[PDB]
Amino acid sequence: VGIGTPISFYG
Amino acid sequence: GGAGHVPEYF
Repeated sequence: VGIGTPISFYG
Repeated sequence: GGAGHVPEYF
């Protein structure tokens, strides 16, 4: 949920 | 997931 989340990218 | 173009936000 954004916070404490390993946000990143793909493709 | 890593490096890319589309943000894999959760």
